[PDB]
Amino acid sequence: VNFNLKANTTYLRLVEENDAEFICTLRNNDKLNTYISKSTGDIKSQAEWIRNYKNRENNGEEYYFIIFRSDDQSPIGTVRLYDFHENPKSFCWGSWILNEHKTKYAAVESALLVYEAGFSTLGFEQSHFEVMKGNDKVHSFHLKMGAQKISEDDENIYYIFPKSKYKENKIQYARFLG
Repeated sequence: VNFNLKANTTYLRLVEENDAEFICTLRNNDKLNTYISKSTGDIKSQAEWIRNYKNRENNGEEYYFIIFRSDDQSPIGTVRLYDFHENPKSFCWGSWILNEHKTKYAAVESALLVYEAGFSTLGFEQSHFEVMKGNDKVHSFHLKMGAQKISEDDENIYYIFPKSKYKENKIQYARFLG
């Protein structure tokens, strides 16, 4: 599978092993608040995770992307499609992080590109994903996009995002798709 994911001001490309340091820094910096704790890994462990992930990519079971600014090609984040199922053909997405260098609309654009990769490039029929309870900036973003809250448990809210809303959003968000 080759992807050609480009939106108005951002684009994606599959993660490579040499992205380990950018990712490790991105994931460290994202956690970086008053409550920072034990470093959850390092550049080599990230590289190791990526090389293992490549087995999954080559089997068609997972796709992990770097998000870039189109204007100067700098890396600004990550996003991942994983946990694929059948009946229905569904994918999850997550590992979604954007740094301080992001474009203004990098969040909406990268989400729209996720859906393009999922529904168009890979032929899925729905998207399943979870969001931590209390993280309300993220919940309303998804709702505003058309994701349906489907269930919840203690820690998360579970959403589904149907093909039908992907097709609608291609029209409604055409300016963001460039």
